[PDB]
Amino acid sequence: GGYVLGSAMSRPIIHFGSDYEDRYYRENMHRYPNQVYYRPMDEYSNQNNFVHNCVNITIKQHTVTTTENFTETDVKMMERVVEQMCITQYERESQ
Amino acid sequence: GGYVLGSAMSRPIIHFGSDYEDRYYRENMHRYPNQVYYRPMDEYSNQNNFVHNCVNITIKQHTVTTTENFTETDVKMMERVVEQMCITQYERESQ
Ligand SMILES: [Cl-]
Repeated sequence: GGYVLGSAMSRPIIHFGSDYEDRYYRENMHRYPNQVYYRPMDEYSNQNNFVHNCVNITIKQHTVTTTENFTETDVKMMERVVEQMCITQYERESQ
Repeated sequence: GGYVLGSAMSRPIIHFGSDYEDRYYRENMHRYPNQVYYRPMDEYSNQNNFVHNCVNITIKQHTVTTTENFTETDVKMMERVVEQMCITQYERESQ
């Protein structure tokens, strides 16, 4: 439960097999978050535990905070960029 | 940090390649703990995180609490039985 908001970060490029989605992500990635919520304490915790929690709390926060925006495509792309940033954030933490 | 002492449990049989250790464990397993410390909250946490923590806290507790007993052999056997019981304890928790 002891989580913080991490610093803004470069959005990673996510790849898709479908040409449409692959290009859609590139053209729309500015619409997604560029920071994530995690637990500093998820330290030396294993990566999967940290990322599991970071993804859950981060997506939850964006649901609430977002008081015609997103479609099914955007939701899943947002989830993937959030996961990658959580992994990056865990590397930041490791030592 | 929110950990509990779990209920006593049947000691699992641990196996060794060395005939001496394999039999030593069987003849001396009564000398080791038969319960472990864990975090109920390490729930739906992944198994490795739960067991990582359970093993660490459990062995730490036995160090303190133990105010000519154990040798190098006993220490490592104790660690292995503790790990197995932590895994059992995590299965108890899973749902
Ligand atoms: Cl893992």
